[PDB]
Amino acid sequence: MEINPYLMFLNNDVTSLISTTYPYTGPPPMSHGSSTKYTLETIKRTYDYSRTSVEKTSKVFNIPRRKFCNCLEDKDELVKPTGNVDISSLLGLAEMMEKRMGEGFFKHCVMEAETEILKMHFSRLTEGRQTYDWTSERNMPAATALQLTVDAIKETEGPFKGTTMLEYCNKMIEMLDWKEIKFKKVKTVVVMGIDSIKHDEFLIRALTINTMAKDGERGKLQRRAIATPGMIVRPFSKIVETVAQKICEKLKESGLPVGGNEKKAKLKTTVTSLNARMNSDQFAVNITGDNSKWNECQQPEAYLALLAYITKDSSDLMKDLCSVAPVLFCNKFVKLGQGIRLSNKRKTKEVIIKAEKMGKYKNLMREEYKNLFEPLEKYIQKDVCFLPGGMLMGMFNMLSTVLGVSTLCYELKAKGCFWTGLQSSDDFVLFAVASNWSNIHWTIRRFNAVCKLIGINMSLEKSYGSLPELFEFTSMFFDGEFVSNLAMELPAFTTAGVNEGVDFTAAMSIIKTNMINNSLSPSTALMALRICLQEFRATYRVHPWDSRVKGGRMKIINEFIKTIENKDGLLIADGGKLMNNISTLHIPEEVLKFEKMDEQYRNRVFNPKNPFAVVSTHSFRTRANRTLLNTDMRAMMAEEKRYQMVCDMFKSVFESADINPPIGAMSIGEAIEEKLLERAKMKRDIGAIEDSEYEEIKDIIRDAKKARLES
Amino acid sequence: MSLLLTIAKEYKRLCQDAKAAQMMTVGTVSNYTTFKKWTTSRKEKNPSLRMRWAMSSKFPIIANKRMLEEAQIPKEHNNVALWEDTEKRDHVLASASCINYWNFCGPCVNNSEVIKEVYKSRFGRLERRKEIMWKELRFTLVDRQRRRVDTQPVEQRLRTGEIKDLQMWTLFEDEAPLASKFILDNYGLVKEMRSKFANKPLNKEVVAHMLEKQFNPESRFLPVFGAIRPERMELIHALGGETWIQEANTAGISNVDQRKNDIRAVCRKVCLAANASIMNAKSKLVEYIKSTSMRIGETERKLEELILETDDVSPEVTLCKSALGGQLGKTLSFGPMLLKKISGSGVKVKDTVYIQFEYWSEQEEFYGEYKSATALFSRKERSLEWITIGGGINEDRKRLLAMCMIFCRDGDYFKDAPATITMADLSTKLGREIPYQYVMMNWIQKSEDNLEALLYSRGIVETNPGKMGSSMGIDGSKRAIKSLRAVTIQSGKIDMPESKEKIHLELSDNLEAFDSSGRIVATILDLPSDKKVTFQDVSFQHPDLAVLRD
Amino acid sequence: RDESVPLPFQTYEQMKDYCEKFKGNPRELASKVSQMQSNIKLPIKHYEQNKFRQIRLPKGPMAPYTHKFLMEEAWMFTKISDPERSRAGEILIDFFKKGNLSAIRPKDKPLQGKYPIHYKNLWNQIKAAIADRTMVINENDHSEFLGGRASKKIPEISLTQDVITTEGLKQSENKLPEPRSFPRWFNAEWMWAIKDSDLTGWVPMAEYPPADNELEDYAEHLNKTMEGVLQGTNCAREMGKCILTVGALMTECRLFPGKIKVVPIYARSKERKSMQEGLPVPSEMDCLFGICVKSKSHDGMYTIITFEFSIREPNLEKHQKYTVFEAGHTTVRMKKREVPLYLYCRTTALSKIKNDWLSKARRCFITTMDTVETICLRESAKAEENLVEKTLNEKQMWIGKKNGELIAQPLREALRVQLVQQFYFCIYNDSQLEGFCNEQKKILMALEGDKKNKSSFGFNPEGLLEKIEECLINNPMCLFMAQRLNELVIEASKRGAKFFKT
Repeated sequence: MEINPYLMFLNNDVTSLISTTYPYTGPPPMSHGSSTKYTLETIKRTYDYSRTSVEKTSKVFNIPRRKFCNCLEDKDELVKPTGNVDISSLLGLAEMMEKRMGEGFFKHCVMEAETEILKMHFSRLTEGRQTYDWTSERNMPAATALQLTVDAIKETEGPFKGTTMLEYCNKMIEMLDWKEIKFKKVKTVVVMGIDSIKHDEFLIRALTINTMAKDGERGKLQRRAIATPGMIVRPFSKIVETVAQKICEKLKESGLPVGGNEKKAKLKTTVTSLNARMNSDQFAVNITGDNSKWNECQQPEAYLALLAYITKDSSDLMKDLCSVAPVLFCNKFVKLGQGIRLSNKRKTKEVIIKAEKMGKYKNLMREEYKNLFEPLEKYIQKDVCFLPGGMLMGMFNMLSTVLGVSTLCYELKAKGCFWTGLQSSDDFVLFAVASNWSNIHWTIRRFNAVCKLIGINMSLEKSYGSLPELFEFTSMFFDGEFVSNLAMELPAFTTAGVNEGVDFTAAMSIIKTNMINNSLSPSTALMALRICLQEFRATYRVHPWDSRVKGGRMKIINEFIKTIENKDGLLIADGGKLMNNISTLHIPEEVLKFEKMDEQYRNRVFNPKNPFAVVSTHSFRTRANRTLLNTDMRAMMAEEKRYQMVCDMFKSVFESADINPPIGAMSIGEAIEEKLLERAKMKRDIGAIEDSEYEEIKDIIRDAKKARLES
Repeated sequence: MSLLLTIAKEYKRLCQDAKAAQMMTVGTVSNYTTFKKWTTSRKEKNPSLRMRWAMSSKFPIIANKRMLEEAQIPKEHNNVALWEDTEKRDHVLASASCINYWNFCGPCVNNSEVIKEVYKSRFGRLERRKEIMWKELRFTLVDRQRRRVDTQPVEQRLRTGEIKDLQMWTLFEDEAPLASKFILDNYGLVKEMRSKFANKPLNKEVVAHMLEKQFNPESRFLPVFGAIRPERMELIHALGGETWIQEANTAGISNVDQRKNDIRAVCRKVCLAANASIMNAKSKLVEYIKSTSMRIGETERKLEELILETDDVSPEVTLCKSALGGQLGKTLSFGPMLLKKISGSGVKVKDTVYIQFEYWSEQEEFYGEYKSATALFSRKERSLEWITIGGGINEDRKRLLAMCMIFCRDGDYFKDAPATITMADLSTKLGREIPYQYVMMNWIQKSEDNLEALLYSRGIVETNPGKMGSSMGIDGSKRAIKSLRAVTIQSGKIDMPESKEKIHLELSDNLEAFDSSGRIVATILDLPSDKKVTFQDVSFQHPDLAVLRD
Repeated sequence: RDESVPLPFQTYEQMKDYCEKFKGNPRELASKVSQMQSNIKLPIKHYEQNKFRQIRLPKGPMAPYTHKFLMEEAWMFTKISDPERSRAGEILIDFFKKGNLSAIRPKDKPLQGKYPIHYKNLWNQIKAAIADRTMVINENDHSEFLGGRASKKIPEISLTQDVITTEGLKQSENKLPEPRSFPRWFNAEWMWAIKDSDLTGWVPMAEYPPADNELEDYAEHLNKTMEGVLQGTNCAREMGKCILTVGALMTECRLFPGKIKVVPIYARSKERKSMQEGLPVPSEMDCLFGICVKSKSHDGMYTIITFEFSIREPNLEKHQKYTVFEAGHTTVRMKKREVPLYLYCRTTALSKIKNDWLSKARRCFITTMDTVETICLRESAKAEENLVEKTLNEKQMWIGKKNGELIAQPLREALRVQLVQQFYFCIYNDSQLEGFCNEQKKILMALEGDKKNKSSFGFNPEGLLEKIEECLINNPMCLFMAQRLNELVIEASKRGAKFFKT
């Protein structure tokens, strides 16, 4: 007989069982080969989508810049994605957005932005995803990359005393005029040194963006790579991002700066709002809208203009600080990647090629490669390709969504002329109302017209629509019911990995939070517990006292057991059975077991004088792998360790340093010296320490002051 | 003794290194906050995998050498290695099992009392669970999707900056700024906390981190089912969800929940004091505020620091805050009702009509909050355009309907003239003419037939099939035999909006706050409660309440 | 900045002026209508494209057995475990070898084999190792066995001359995977995983927590029952062996990197006897499926060499990757006969990521659970009664087709189906599958759109079906689900017609 699982979809409603279509139980895809293919293919897609043959040579690069807004070389395939943005109509959406909600909408949003940023310490710039360090010309975690950037500025021209995002930005713009820059570059000789660079090279290195072959993306055969911009570009990006974030929050139709459990009701509210809005004649219908090549279509050139429109009134001191962020993307350089390999029909010999030397090999590559490559030789540079119009993905999600809401925000007076809904970045939900069924076609049509007018391209293949009851948004499917699915939060359930007490309790509170928001049923969560427990016992190599299992950790438990009376009340880490449940999820295991614990046990386990929601009896540091230390990365890290011992030292002096961010108009050393003197005097005057010893400390202090002064 | 010495010698060593020396001298101390941030502990790419990998080896974990040396044997009982002399950090490596051994056989006594009150937060969240009863049944529940409601509530909850001050003072004295505002005014809690925690030097960082949580109600945006008390919040998951229900819960609550309501009544009277004299409303109310002293269950605290920094924003509380510099926007109060604005805009315009009047002509869509009843309304050009009710109890639905009609202000508003000119018109408060919306409001609050009058003032029609469930009766039923026009009930509740916003502006001379350059948020006098009952409450300075004998 | 500007204006200032002094007239109505005429945007209807050309499927060789282990045909070797002997888990086989295992040896001449002699030698190297220690003492055989290869590299700098003087036949090419056709064996595999095995339970599940009347009684009951059903199944068996063995390797990568090790393919089970008699005990034991060999190479993907016992005759069509031998004869029996033993051999690639996610196979239970549980609540919540127990036994789920007739089973046994389905989702996960589901959802939504007569529409169904086609390459599961969605579309079209049947 023929077993078909899909047959159950016959009688039942799909939305309830949609969690079984997604295969989240298994592992995700992974990158193989060269990421250069996708990159090149995508750049060609950018320029192609940019339907404009207008090309002007740049005054500074001697490279043809294709600036393309308003100017439109239409193609017959109009339905196919476009990237040409009619700035006039854009600002039209901007005005008719503002006049829709207040009259000082932008002025105020900007105000909030200005405030938050002007406050900001540049150290907070280290918070974020990985970004491109241009010193070593590699990708790094933002913190270390910024460390090198600044350290380099210091070794070039003297230490940085800005302490603010503004002065940081001012130094950034100052460096472009610098004819010479110095680096911490590691060169091994059969060691770290000081390399030079020129303005011409540096500029490119600054505008440079790096390619990441995608990992962690769910649901695609082919890899949609992600870009990770340079350190000098990032601040200005954060500025715009925050402006847009402020704008976003205020919009009801925005789905971006608001997420998770909130998004859900945003929808329920606007749903019943529209259902009430209806006339007896008027007919409502929905569409699930997904967009393809969302980023490729949008253009930083258009964003520059829009940003100029918003900053029109706010200030001439921050307007100039808004316009800077786009121009670095209007003039952006894209790193090509790993490269291409050569092989004979021998499987014997292989020849690796850099991105630089592609132009050497020319016709040697297959015809497909050639066809993609030849046009890009115009815009090419030694290691990098230059492209204005394309927007790199992920950087301006905020401002993107802003634009999207600007489309849905409202037009021509027609019978049943209604559309509105939600939008997060690319994804958009569209509700359309029109008097009669035929008109609905025309109204929806007008919407995609206006979207595609400014570069918003609905995916003609992926999107779909129906009566108002059925629609999907970011893995959230609707009906009368409201998307019961746990598919989203599956790998988070497993052991977090910091330490045993913290691991389990966190796991619990997760199960809870999931139970409330995601709306999973209880027996599910009970199983979820028993699972997380089993995998916890495994990940930390522990088992119950009644368990026959013998091991190293268990062997001790064989003498342990007999002593303790209340063997149930034991912690899991020491081999205790499960005491927590669905009802006691909020409660950490330590507490729930505590009362029932044996006195000897409790006192001996939690004692503060030890070799040891967050519970404190076991907390330990995981040793870093012996991988980063062997490479030249350690030769670079020789600076970072010099930061460490200092930080450790000051914390040894000031206890609350980590807790309360140290303040006051003093140098670190000065405060250290005077505080040491105070503690020395304290211990001497009344406490148990000798006088000549106190004088010895005073001597060490002053002797240290000498060496400090000399520097 | 050498503990202080070796630190000094280390400083000598570090400042001798010119590289470190200059970075130690240049700039403020604030640089530490940046310097620390230049160190991630390790790579975080594959968490669960990394840990499973980590514990796999027998001796990986970093551990403390000295204490273990002092208290206990480093060697094993089953002759499996536990300790070495091999290393960069001062911390020497050791196996996982040892930790379990000291837990078993380590010599230690009398730590029990020290523990719990350090985590009175967590431990209490346990204690509460003991005292409750249970029951079980099932239903297609309609929960209330979005309430920004305090969870994990604790007595004497406060803002983040101030709690940071506490954090500093209690943990240590040696390095603490002499912060005035919090310490002078809220001293006593300072005493208690500082006393229990300063004496026995244990877990200096940890305790701080958990006290931060101990007075922080996690006001998340969550789905509830009618039980809106901040105590049932902590453990909602076990209580319900869309198909689950539990029972016997209201009882055990912390002393906070009722204490907040007491403060609401406090603000009521304090506002009646300023109401009494209309020579000035600005310079007097402020006095009644700063003078008054509250007594919490275990602490004396000023009224100012309670008002400014209270979570719950009631119509009274709005007024009370308005005097001070406390920004608490997103709140709209009208009589007993609470409202939120979600759509469009329009200007205040003047229109005289036979019974001067202020009317708004906005195509504005707003949300209606009333006891046991929620709804959605939209007005355009001084008349209700769209309406839908998601209430529970019929009466409260009717109340919603009414109140919102008042705020709406149709032409029928003028048509109903039983009395008013006689009493409602002029308010007997130094000959002050009370605003007109609130006039008809009070007229409806007067009697039972006054509700019936304007309820009938709306268009009434026999509703069509397909509107049987949606239609609203005059009595508040779902029968649909006869029903009101431009209104439909919803089988279930209605979601509440939320905005992370702060707005503040001075108040007018008649307890009116034209905040955000208009908007009439202040609602004058919400409720005319002429009562004077107080418990453990302090007052001062010619309070106009006679409690002072000669 | 002054040359970053989009407009005909070049100086930033002029762009600034046009922005600041902007007031847009209503010409965007006409701009939108002209945009519309140029657009020719597709106003699509569902009744018109209701066919969806059924579903396109690839033509070629029948797809092979992508799973790292064989399930249905795989054979077991029982051993009653000691708590202290078994605890090693690496000694399990050493204690096995004292049994009959040592006897088995294959002939040089193999059925359907791709590299006989290599595998035969290695088998001997395993057997020999086991006697001394579970490691393969090879420096050179290791390198080849990994290869079955390296490619020596050439500097570009010196290469310029060999371009000028072309030698070694210099060129550049990349390759693609060959498409396969819908599998037949898959159905039988599913039907086998669905039915209960004689051994009781495989996946190590922890104890249950203390219970209060209200909620815990329910949760605890539901779990005990569901676990009870799903632990008996063969699907669970395979979950078990996966978890235990991939766990064993995951340890071996830390224990001996750059070394060759012999790891067993085992699963643990206790037998349950409810004859109502006081037996000695329910039988506590662990059984073996075959032997496995680790080879560390390339950080990156490990190379692994699987050897499984089987009692069934190999099928060339599905076991193409597999290399079969004639091993010998093994005894099988029952009472209210020894059948020849075949040894299946292959090589495969394991990413550390795959090692991790496949190790934690228990996760599949959970995604079933929720899916199951929800049905019972949603149902019972209507009647406001405890209908869980009733719903599980009474509610009928459409499971299959037999004799051209649509079949359905109760939710408790059709539970097995979902579980298997989730387990396969775990095993058979390829970027292909990912794309498949993540586009398939659109199909499902259009379907229910037609069910409740919501008069749907899809803008470019040819394009959708093209992406669906595109992600269908050589993935047994992926294709299986494709074909099963065909049959769905069919039977659904038969119930209510907003679809096509060829």
